Amino acid sequence: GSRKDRKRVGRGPGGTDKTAGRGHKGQKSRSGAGKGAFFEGGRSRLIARLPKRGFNNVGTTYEVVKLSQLQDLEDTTFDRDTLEAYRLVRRKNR
Amino acid sequence: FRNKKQRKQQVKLRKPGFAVAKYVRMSPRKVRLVVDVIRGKSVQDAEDLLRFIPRSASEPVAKVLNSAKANALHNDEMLEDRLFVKEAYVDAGPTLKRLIPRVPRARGSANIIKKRTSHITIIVAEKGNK
Amino acid sequence: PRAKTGIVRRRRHKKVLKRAKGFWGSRSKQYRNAFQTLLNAATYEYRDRRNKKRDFRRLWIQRINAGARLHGMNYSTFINGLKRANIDLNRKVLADIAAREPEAFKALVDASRNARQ
Amino acid sequence: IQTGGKQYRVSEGDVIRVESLQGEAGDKVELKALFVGGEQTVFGEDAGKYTVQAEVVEHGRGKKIYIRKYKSGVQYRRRTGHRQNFTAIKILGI
Amino acid sequence: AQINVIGQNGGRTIELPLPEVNSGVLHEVVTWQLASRRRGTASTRTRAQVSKTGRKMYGQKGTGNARHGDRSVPTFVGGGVAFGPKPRSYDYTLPRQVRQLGLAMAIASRQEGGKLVAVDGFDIADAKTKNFISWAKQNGLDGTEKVLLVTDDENTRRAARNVSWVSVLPVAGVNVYDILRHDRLVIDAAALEI
RNA sequence: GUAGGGGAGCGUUCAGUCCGCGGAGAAGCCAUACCGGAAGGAGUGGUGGAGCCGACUGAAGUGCGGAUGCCGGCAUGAGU
RNA sequence: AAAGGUGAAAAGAACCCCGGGAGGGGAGUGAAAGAGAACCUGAAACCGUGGACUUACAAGCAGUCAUGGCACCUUAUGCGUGUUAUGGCGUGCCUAUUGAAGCAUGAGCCGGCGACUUAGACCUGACGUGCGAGCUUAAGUUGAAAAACGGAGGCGGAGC
Ligand SMILES: [Mg+2]
Ligand SMILES: [Mg+2]
Ligand SMILES: [Mg+2]
Ligand SMILES: [Mg+2]
Ligand SMILES: [Mg+2]
Ligand SMILES: [Mg+2]
Repeated sequence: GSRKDRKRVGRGPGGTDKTAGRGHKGQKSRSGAGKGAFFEGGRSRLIARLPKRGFNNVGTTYEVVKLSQLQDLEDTTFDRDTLEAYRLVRRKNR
Repeated sequence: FRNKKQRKQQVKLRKPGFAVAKYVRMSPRKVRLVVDVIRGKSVQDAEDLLRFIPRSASEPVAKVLNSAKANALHNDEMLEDRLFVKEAYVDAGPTLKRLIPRVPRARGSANIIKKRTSHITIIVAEKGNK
Repeated sequence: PRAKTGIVRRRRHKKVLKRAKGFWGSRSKQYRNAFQTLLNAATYEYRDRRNKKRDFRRLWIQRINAGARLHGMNYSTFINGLKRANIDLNRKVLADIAAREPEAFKALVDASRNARQ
Repeated sequence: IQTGGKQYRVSEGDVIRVESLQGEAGDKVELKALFVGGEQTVFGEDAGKYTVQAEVVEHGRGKKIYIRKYKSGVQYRRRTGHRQNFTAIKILGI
Repeated sequence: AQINVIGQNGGRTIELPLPEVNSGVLHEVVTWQLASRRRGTASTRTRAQVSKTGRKMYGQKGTGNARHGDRSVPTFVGGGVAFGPKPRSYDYTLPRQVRQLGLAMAIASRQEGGKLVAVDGFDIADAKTKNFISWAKQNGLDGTEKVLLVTDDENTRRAARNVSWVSVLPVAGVNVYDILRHDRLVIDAAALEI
């Protein structure tokens, strides 16, 4: 019966209402209220001034199959490329 | 008694000595001044002071003082030699409005009030103590 | 869905208003002024509540030393001699004892005299 | 009465802050302070020679008071209710 | 281990969910369901933009005692609303295992009390609605309870029409709400059963 | 104890479920000396003339004294 | 631009009375006229009328405390409610501030409107549920008092 149906005990908390609070006038006091410009990255603070170039490629990437998986358990099912689908090595793309 | 529904149909609820002039274009504050001397006196006397009192407001108060005595005598079967003003009073009313003026802040300060009635009334009754 | 402020503000304000009685003029009539009066009213209420005990302290003393001075002691002397007898933790409200009961306070004065010299 | 009785009250039901042990007239006794009775008034330490008795009448809860606090400009307004419990002792004793 | 109306026995199949009858999961599920059915339609001209007003007003200085830009702002009367309802969705994907676990746990939540399975829905004889009242009465259903009938056989369910006794959820269209909401579940057709 | 963080909660609308109430009178409105740790909630009385509490869960256009804030009504100056 | 409401039904008030009228008072209809056409409720500001206790040597943020006087007894003869006389104490609220009773800001008064949201297969944390070395689907398809199907893809799974 849905009447008797209860909550998850701690799934939902109520939200945050800033109307009232009586001594809530939120955020800061001055200075950087009202803005949509906050933005935690940016130009010259230790991001630029940082001396890297390197060279970007990121080519062929192989799927890692551990020996530790293959030996020990299962059957030695004679893998090939076939069984890998069902052996929980299924990813592909590479 | 019974219940309220029944109390409503068991009694018609009359108004002895009561009559009221609604919506007279006049100022309540003003009419008050006339009406004050009338109050609590011999209804005849009341008609006389009302005869000789120089405010124009006095006139529709006079027209009413009678109409209430009128009701008092005919409707309530009262006795006019025992008659007197028990009470009278002035309650304001629906301050008069025309179509215009309508404009923000342009030559805009003026009256166009033409204040409300005061409503008059005067309940009349019989002397008691004599 | 939309929930207007209807029937809420009004009950609230009437609750506020109702505390106001002998409140003079707009204090008892207009809301904001009333509620506002009830802030300073808060201050005086609580603070002078803690105070009233200081006030009665004062009164009783003011009486006891009076009876004392009447009989030849004073509060300093009378309470000194009283305490000087481990006898009287009498202390509290002893005033009325001095006010209503003459011979009793005469006996307490004489006794407190013994406990001095 | 600092807390707990003293002195002289002839045959009077009165009030006192909570009496510990509950009872409907579970008997409560008190050693003395002063007495004007018998028309002979003798002070303390002769009142250890006397004890009044009292029967407990009822366990009550006093008249409600509100606790309101305010400090200006800082916000800070406070509202809390309070009732300070009691018991009523009927006085007849030696 | 539950008994059919006409013919054999079964229901010794289907171990019922563990732990037994968890109401939390039930809650998550139904809430998910009513949120699924929830149809967002919102009339708000929230934006100062959406209601109609020409936008330049009187003057920024020297008029005295106001300072307004437009007649369409939220702090005016008649303007837009600050943060009003728009046509959202709130339809999401509940993890499937919890759907399964849900209605399973529902059927199970009927194991602490009355539930019913059936075969032979031929006892209706067309529909006539009366023969359904007969079937119910002789099956113990006086319609003093609320009943969710789940069956195929269009004729058999078409027999039951009322909001009083029963409600009809065909061809295993089973809905955790729809069962948990009704008083008795009558599972009838043993198809999605067993 | 100020900005700020944390915890418990009160109230209003809609929604599902449960219990229900109403022409021998619903909501709202008005008075009140009771209850509750507070937001608050009851009792009886008076108006009213159709509807509406309570419990459980869910969703918010959800709580005003201020913004020379918005609309409306009504005061002051003054019988000037 | 503002904009709405008699009554179930016009049965919408003959007739009488004061009056040029407006307006009211009877009568009658009606459950109700405590619905009468300035026609649902009818709050608050604001204007009056009557009553109670009060006030014409008193310096005042309008209160708070304490005692007395007078009046009232439907949560209600006291644990009181209303008013008041005297005593004691007592620098509006808000913002803005090193600092506000401030001769600093705001605001005539009451009502109603009125401000920390919403969106994305975004990111990162707390708690909660389901499965768990695995976990999920997206578009869509099919049913649609109902939800199922859909492995394209995403995340773990190896680092440098
Ligand atoms: Mg600020
Ligand atoms: Mg700053
Ligand atoms: Mg503020
Ligand atoms: Mg002048
Ligand atoms: Mg002049
Ligand atoms: Mg009306």
